[PDB]
Amino acid sequence: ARTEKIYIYGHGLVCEDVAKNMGYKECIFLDFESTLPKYDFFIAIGNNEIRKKIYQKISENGFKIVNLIHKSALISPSAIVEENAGILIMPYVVINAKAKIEKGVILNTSSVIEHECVIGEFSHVSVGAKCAGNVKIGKNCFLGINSCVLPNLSLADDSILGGGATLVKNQDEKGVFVGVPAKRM
Amino acid sequence: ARTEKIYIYGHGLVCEDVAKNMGYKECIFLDFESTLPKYDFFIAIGNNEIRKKIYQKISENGFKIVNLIHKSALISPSAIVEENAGILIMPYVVINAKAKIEKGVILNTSSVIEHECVIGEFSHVSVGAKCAGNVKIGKNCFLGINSCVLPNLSLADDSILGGGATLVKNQDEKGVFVGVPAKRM
Amino acid sequence: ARTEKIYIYGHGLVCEDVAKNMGYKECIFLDFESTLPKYDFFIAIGNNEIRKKIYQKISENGFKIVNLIHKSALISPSAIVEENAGILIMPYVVINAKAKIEKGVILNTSSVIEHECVIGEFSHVSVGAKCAGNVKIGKNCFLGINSCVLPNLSLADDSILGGGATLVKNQDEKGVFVGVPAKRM
Ligand SMILES: O=C(O)c1cc(-c2ccco2)n[nH]1
Ligand SMILES: O=C(O)c1cc(-c2ccco2)n[nH]1
Ligand SMILES: O=C(O)c1cc(-c2ccco2)n[nH]1
Ligand SMILES: O=C(O)c1cc(-c2ccco2)n[nH]1
Ligand SMILES: O=C(O)c1cc(-c2ccco2)n[nH]1
Ligand SMILES: O=C(O)c1cc(-c2ccco2)n[nH]1
Repeated sequence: ARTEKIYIYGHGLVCEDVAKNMGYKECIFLDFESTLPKYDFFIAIGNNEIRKKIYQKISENGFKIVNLIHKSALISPSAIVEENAGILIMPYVVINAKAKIEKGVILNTSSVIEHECVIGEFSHVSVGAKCAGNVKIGKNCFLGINSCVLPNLSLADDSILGGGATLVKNQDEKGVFVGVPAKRM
Repeated sequence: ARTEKIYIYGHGLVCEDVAKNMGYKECIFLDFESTLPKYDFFIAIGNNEIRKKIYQKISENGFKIVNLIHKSALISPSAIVEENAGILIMPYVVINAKAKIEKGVILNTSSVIEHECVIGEFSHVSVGAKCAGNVKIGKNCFLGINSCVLPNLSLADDSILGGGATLVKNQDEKGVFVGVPAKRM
Repeated sequence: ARTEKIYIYGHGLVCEDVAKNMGYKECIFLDFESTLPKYDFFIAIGNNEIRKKIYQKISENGFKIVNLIHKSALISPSAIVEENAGILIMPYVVINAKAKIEKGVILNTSSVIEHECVIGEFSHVSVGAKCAGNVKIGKNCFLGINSCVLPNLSLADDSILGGGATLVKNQDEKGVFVGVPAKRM
């Protein structure tokens, strides 16, 4: 049962707006804490490795690491969002039927996760990024602003998809995949 | 007057979420049916030619083929959405003043149809795709994920616009228009 | 205190839908007016220089030039939207923590303004365009449909970012920056 207050470990303020939107009445920023009263906890760190290590430590200190899910995000009843798993879901995100979102994932504003996708733990899906149906995003991946991945593709663990970039082919090996930069005329 | 149940002919589950969102209480999947009770009917087939042939046959069997329009889609009062025409409108779609959407069209999640557009019958507008003002999309067109068409342009019947692609010029002849694939670095 | 009617100077109809959505009961299109009853006023002109000159003149005739902000736009409590400044905010726009939107700006449908951005006066942010965190958009800029600007960048006054284009580097000089056109295959 969500507490009335939340510990939140730029991004802080943004996670705070999401927490207020959910109906948290007060947010406490942190930057031995096991002696504090056990309010719900959230880790507002954009970086995949720090999010993970802090997640593991806060968990070991006896806190519940909740999910922050903006009220305007739409999640299919048959989708699976791992419960109390530090998952950030921003405004206007849409997650379709039977998709699965794992622990520590960030789904930023307007991203879309089509039917039957799996978004692996601690991945980062940026603003406007889109994953078509049955896409598998490995753990610790980053999908850039306004990027997208075509249907039925897999992106291996620790990969990076650039701003504006469109993934068209399976990748079972780690990699860095770029789009086109705007050009001065 | 919409029935309490709906026949729906991955995509099924997704159309089912849209139907539940509208307030349908039960969805019946189909994959002689004229002897069945006449609930509302919807065709959850992504493919433009099958959607059409099944549409025509179901119509000839005496069913009403309804539109499924998610409650979060925003449609200008002066826009025209052909009534009971098998049109799928997904979450967060925006259709602006005096636009016209014809029979059998799919408007997927977050697509936007600006003022005075015409989206011709059985076309498919994918997730995040955008049509600027006064754009004419012919019948049986496909606009890829995160694509877009600049203002005042026409795309001829049976054309295809790739993922991520930006249409910049009129096309009065059928064609296939591609964007840039992400490149491994 | 907003009046029940509004003067609105394609785009007219669209601004009218936004005004009705806010709860204006009647819109009056204009295309000596100081002798008219002082309803709220809005300038529905897409062009940055005309918007400005008309803004200045209408202001000098004693009208209040209001902001039109669709109810579905989400604005952080710590964001600053200049009050009664002719700012158009369209459906599903998201403006994050501590961002600042200046006078005469257009934020079109689904654009996103991340934390700590500044969007300078009379700029135009098109449908689906996205500005990442701490981005500074100068005055009279235009950001094309589905474009985007990476984090921590500045775009100098009077610049243009094309449809589909992704800005990757600081620009302290005025310029024109293009994306890739779809190519017939
Ligand atoms: O959980 C809800 O409130 C909800 C979810 C949806 C939906 C999710 C995907 C398509 O529609 N529609 N409503
Ligand atoms: O929305 C976000 O978290 C985000 C993603 C990016 C980015 C950097 C390079 C490509 O996209 N910058 N900010
Ligand atoms: O029909 C409605 O409920 C509605 C539609 C809109 C709108 C449509 C386009 C811009 O605003 N705003 N509200
Ligand atoms: O949202 C959809 O229906 C969709 C569109 C696509 C696609 C395939 C190639 C370019 O976009 N894949 N899925
Ligand atoms: O002002 C509101 O009603 C509101 C704003 C937000 C928000 C803004 C950015 C992220 O969440 N969430 N709710
Ligand atoms: O949404 C709008 O106001 C808009 C922007 C554009 C455009 C023209 C070239 C690149 O984007 N066309 N319409």
